[PDB]
Amino acid sequence: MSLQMVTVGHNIALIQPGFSLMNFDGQVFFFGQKGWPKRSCPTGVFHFDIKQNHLKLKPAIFSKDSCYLPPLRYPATCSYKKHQYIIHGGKTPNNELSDKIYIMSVACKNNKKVTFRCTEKDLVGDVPEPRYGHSIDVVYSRGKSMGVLFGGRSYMPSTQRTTEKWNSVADCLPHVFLIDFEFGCATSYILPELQDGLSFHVSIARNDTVYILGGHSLASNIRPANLYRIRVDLPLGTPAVNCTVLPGGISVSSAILTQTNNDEFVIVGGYQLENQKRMVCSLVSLGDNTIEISEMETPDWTSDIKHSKIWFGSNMGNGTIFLGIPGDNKQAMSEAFYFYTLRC
Amino acid sequence: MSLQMVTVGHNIALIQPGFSLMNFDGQVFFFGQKGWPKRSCPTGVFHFDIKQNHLKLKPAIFSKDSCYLPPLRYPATCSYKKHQYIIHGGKTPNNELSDKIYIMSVACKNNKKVTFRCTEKDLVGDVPEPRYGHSIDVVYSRGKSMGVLFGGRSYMPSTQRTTEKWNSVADCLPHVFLIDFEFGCATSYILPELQDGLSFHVSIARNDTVYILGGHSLASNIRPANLYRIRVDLPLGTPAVNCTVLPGGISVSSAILTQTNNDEFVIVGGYQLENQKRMVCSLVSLGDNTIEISEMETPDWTSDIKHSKIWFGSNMGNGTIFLGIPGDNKQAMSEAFYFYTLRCS
Amino acid sequence: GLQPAVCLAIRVNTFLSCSQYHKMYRTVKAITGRQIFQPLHALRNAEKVLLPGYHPFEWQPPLKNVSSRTDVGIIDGLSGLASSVDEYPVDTIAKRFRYDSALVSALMDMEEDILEGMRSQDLDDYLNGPFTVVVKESCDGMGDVSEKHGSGPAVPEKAVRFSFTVMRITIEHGSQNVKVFEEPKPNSELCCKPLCLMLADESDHETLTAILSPLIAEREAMKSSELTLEMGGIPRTFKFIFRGTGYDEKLVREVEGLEASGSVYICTLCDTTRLEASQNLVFHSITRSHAENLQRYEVWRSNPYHESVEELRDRVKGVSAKPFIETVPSIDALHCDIGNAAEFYKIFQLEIGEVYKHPNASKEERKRWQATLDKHLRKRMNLKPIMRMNGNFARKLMTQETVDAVCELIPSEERHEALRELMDLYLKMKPVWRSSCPAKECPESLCQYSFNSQRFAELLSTKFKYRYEGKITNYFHKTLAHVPEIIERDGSIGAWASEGNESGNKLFRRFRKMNARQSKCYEMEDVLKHHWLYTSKYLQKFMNAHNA
Amino acid sequence: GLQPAVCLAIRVNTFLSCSQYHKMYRTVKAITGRQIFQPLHALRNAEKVLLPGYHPFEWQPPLKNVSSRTDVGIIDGLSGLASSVDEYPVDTIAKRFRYDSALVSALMDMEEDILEGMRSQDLDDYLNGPFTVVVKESCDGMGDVSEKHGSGPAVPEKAVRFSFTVMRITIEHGSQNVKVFEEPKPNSELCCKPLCLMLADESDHETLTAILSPLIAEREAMKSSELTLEMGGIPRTFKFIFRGTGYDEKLVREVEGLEASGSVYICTLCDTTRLEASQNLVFHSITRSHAENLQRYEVWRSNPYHESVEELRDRVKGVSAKPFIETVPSIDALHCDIGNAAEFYKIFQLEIGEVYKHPNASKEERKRWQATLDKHLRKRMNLKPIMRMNGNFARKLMTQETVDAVCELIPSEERHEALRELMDLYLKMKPVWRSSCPAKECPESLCQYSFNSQRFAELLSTKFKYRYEGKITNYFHKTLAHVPEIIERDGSIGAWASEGNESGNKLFRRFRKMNARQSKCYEMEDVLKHHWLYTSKYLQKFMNAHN
DNA sequence: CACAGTGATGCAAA
DNA sequence: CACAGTGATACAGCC
DNA sequence: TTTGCATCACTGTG
DNA sequence: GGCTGTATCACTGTG
Ligand SMILES: [Ca+2]
Ligand SMILES: [Ca+2]
Ligand SMILES: [Zn+2]
Ligand SMILES: [Zn+2]
Repeated sequence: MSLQMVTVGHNIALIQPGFSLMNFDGQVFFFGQKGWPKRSCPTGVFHFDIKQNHLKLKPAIFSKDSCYLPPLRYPATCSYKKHQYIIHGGKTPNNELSDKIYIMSVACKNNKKVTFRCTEKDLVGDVPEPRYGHSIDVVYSRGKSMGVLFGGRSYMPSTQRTTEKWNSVADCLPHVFLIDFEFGCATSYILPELQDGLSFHVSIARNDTVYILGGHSLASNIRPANLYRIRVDLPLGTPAVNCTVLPGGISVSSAILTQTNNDEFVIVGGYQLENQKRMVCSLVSLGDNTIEISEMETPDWTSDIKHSKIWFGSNMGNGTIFLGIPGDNKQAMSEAFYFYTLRC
Repeated sequence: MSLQMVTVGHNIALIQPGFSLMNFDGQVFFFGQKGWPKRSCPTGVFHFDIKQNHLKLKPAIFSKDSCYLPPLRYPATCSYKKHQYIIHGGKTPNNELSDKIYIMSVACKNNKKVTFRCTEKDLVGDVPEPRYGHSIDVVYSRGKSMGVLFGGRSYMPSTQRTTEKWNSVADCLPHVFLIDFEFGCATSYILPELQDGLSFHVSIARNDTVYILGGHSLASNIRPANLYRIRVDLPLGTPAVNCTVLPGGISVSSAILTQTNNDEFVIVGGYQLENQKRMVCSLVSLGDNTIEISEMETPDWTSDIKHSKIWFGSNMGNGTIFLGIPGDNKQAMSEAFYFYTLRCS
Repeated sequence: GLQPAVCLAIRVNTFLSCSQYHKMYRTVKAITGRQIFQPLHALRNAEKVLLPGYHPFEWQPPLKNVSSRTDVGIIDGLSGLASSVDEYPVDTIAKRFRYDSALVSALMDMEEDILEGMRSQDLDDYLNGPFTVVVKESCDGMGDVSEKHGSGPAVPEKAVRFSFTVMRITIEHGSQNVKVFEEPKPNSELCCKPLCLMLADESDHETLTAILSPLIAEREAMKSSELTLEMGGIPRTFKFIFRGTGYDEKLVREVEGLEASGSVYICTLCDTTRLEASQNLVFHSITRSHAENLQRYEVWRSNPYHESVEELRDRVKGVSAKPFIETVPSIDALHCDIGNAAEFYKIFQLEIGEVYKHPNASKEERKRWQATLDKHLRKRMNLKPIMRMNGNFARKLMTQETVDAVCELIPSEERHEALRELMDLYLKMKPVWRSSCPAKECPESLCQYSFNSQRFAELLSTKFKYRYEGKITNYFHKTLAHVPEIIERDGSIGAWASEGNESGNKLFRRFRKMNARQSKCYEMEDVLKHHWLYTSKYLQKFMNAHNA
Repeated sequence: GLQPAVCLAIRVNTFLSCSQYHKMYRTVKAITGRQIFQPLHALRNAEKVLLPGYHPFEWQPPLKNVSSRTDVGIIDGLSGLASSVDEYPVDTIAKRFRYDSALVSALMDMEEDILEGMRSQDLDDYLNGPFTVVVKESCDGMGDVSEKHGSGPAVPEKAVRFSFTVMRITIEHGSQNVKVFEEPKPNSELCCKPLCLMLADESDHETLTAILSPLIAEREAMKSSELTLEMGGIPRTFKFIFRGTGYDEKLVREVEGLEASGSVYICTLCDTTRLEASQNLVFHSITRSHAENLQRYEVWRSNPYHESVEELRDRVKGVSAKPFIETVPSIDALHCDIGNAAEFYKIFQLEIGEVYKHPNASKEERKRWQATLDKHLRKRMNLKPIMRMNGNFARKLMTQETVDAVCELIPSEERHEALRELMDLYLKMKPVWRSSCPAKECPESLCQYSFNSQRFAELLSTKFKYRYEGKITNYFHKTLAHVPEIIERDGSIGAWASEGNESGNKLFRRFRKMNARQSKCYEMEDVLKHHWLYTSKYLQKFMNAHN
């Protein structure tokens, strides 16, 4: 694991905590800028290009059938297989949550120019409430695909919301939601094995299982070291969902997950306590039924990274993590973060 | 007469009103900067190089025998024929007048690199009091050369100076001083024709006459339109000085005088009243006995020059006047003056 | 003997801090031997009645999502925003009242004025008829607010203030509504009551929305509701009409969902491109509102007609964002004056260089033109050059004497005539969008406004086409197009300007320096309380006790 | 009913303007029916006594070139400077008191203090023996003073202030001098009496000389003379000793004829060069003086020995200008602290990046080191970044907690002990030059100062060699060489510091906008009069009437 | 070791 | 047409 | 019950 | 006759 310093061009101000990175056929794209889209880039989706350890963000245009999405600040993102991306939830710049599913695909690709198609899909049934910090993955079973969505943060319900505590948040219920994208339907399931809500957790999608590890519960203000496995069976009848708690979990909130090789993943960074920052890395290997996590070598963090109070990042899809660190020099200066790239 | 802007380099701030320019064999040099000499140029003299309408000031070094003179702010300077310059009076940066004569010459110049020699000449006899704004010229007669110095402006005497009016000034007496540079002596003469003092006047040096024209008398706060001719005779005995008042003078204070051809001078700049600025130019034609003052064409002044309250300048020795006007804007800015070059054919 | 309320009034009006007042009180007591001034604890006990959260009140029907308690004072402006390390970073110190308590405090301060107006209007002073309080809202963003050392967030060096002013109260007494209170000096800092003080950047949309969402929620809650409050015996009922017109152009653009300042769409009242405005210059109508902005944002997000980016931007005219504050489309008099002054300054610079016959000039010659203009202005009009443009420079620049002084630098004479005509037209039009009652102060000027606007536009298009041909300034467009319509709609432009908030910024700086605790976690609270006390008619009435 | 003097004292010391005081007076009178306070004209009549130009006085022998009148108040600072169009341009506004009149007013305002002091030491109250007073002079140059609109000269955006404070007064009784007054808070703004206010650039020698020449002339007149005044109904005789010490390094270099800013010659007390200072660091003696500088300038101008530029500069030791203000060789106790703090800040930045092991680095890397230091200092010591070092930042930075906080950014442990030793030595040396009476306040620290200085210099030459081999800073040289001798000469360093004038600049800025007419032709005199009133012990005594 | 505030809070004194 | 100062001066009014 | 004074982390002029 | 109140002058600052 190697750490390099990346210099960013003239649109640094467009990168804020909670951004999303997408990978399309080896091309990296950026979504979730700070502030509403400007005239230079109306879409808000940029082409995240790193070359000779320098980062450039050039605008990308949508198609005629597309819908222009707001910049979401903590959405739930998954890859669906042509290769498309599903983004649900999030927080708009006006600080109000979204309950819309957006699907991003590539319409036409030219020489170093890509046009996207963002289609809005409306859910019916027991639709999940608006939330941010949750997780969504895709499960394949018996030749059919479905989506698994877990809990996160949300504002208080409209019947118990007071202005003096307008921005207060509470963990959503630990219900598990199955989403059928082909018909746009959603069904909710209550699992007795899950009792406390979780936010800012990590989800790994095997063929027909979803592993939920890490998290933060606002009810008790703890970061449990619990690992859950959710299995979905999709017969001709109604779907069935089962949950099993497994030993060997880790306590981490807001970790960055990447896929190095087949049946292998790397969890880098996150938080252990409020003032303690998780400086160790974990390696997750999945088998047919059993998985095991372990501690890998700690990358040579620089002096600034160790002593930073906060840090945020995203995955670039090729065994590389793009992670920032505040510079605390926003007074009459243009550089507010000290982004780094980490190779596994 | 053609007027053209000139831009200055990184030592622009060194230029202040009252500076002097000297001409040595076609080279122009600058003396009288603002503030005490810095480490870049200890001497204080510079090479006033103007090329493709751009001004550069490169440092100049004195010689081993030299005296590092203070930056004088309104001295009386004259040429003396090798070719040397005589500087008398002036104000040091500490705002105190000087009573020293400095003779500047060129010691050695190899290739665009001139070294000077400044010698302090002691003055004995009826030594003139410290002053600024006066005039000194050199007269030749019967194979002997002397210098004629006329009155200027000084402070009050030490027995009548009060701290509440410390910086107040008064015009010196209209006495005329003959200075012999070979022996460094001075002799004062009182001429009944000269009754009031004059400061910031113009002196023309003919063979054996000095023409004093223009001026400002502080006693009456007027700018008289009088022309005086001072004729100095140097026989084997005591020198004789006579003064004659002639009609045809002009009223101008702090004018800039230059020489175009043999026996032909041009007067540009100066002030007529406090709020009125002399925008006309005069031509002086010299002769064996008589002189003629005429009005020549008015140069095409720009808008900023016409409306400037004050302006200053000096003579570059080749029918060229280097003048400047203030830029007012001085906060967080490096350009405080705008400089023009005026060519008289 | 002197009462605690009077002592507090003297202290808060004669810019006295508690320490200085303690020194004065101690010395007076020691020398005279009799307690003339009341002590500090007496003053701070007397200051509780004036602050919010003291008087009982009721809302019918009760406000949605707003607590029914009537004992809330200064509360945290973050409104429970999460500060955990996992969530979005928060670097902001904000303190605010509650919008339903500030209003009752203001009304209880104005109780005596309301009763006096009722008596002077020949109405019985016991009516409980529903009053209609008009309140003007202002939001301003100050820069160069130095931060403090110590524990706390890395707060930026900028501040944002949200304030309100009560303008008019009317009571229905039959077939007509009669006035019981009208503010005599609407633009003064004495009547501009602070509501929220935060230390965050005006362009930081996330933080601004997070802090100002609760206030807008309360305001929307109390748009359809009635307030019952006991005012000198009888209980009386109040309604509210909110008119936010104290915002500047940039802030209106940010909060109404419109694009940045530099765009084809210039006006925040109509939907006209810059080229169309330059070609028309006179005839336009107000066709913009908060609801229309919301609908157009929905169209932009949904893209129902399947249009390209350019066609969609034409369809939804500049609304690339979702609005979150409802603002009345109007013109800020102060900033309109400043912008017109800047435009005229540039016109003078161009004219003293003869650009009407020399289309191209070097970059080093325009600086010379500006230097000449600055020198002559200092020489004649006694104006020093300034970096930006402020109101006093505008007032001293838009006089005819300035044009007369400038014309000495213009070689031609037809240019003299053109510039003089332009200045005369502008001075004839200005007192319409600057007076507090044009129908009773400048009626001839108001009536002869369309004619003067047409003449101004014709002169601009004919004798100044070298700068206004395909490009016109936003403030010129607003002034030439929408002023008569805004006057007809409201009653006065200028009584609704940002002057009150701008004047209160000066008080904010003064209080933050020398009337508040210097700690990083108390300064905003102290400044808010002292500012609210300063803007109190009950205390200000004592300082006018000499004449009665 | 209060007295006019008491009302004036309340108004002046509570930072009230005349308009606000009129509002208060009107309201109190209207609401009580009785005139508790006094009107503005009464206060203005009462303020005549406390200003210069009221009390009669005499000088024997009469001062040379100083008028004998005893009724001069605020006078023009230009002193009849020629404003004609032909002369040198004048673009400044100045107002000043006559030095003798100002000192008469200052002495008369502390009449009760002098009498109480002489009663407190078993001396008769009617003694007329020669009182020797010592005065401290400060000149400071402010910046960012906004210019006002209106008719008048295009004045610059800078100001220059001249001030004096009466330090001590002694009377010769028998064979020894007994102190009758010693100022308890010398660095406070409450005793920093102004003398001259001008709107001019500090680095504008022509204007500065033209305006400050009359004051220096008056001081030179006062040096050899004797004042006769009347106190307590008895004639008293006074003599004066002036000491200029509030000057900063730049101003003393500009005004004492020394070369400006950095050069080979670094110290304003001795003739050492930078290389010699970096090689010796502990052993030097004070040699510079005003007369010596005058002689050096005469040598520079005359060039008696016919030397080249370099040899002449070596001979004259950096005196390329003629001095015009006599300043004693001393070290300011505020700018020294600021400079030492800046040097330690740079040391921390270099030590973070391990420059002792890596000789070279890039600009981006140095900026990153500074960013890391700033972030960690904000986290631990609660210090925000600032553009220029100031006193509070210096005081919080020079603590051992700061070194402990920076210790966890330095990887090598061997550097931790070196840095801690350096900070401990610095903190053991600082109170000697910061205290107001080291003999009675830090005797051990004063006694073992040479040992600490030698250890500090050894540490600089051995451990931190990468920055102090061939180059040492002026303030480090002063603090390691001259302080043991300056204290033995004078008595304290902190007492004679620019702190008073710097604090008075804040009052100047406040008054220029809250207690002065907002016109270019009146603001300076208004500020001058109000400042003089604010620094009056007669008025300040009323506020301490409870105790 | 600058010094006079900056205000609310709490406890001792009358 | 911003508005409440910023202070000294001069003149009218009141005890 | 009503006054008076010390305490807390900070300011500004550099 | 002395004391007191008020208007006037060219400017400020927050933009
Ligand atoms: Ca503003
Ligand atoms: Ca200073
Ligand atoms: Zn419009
Ligand atoms: Zn030394």
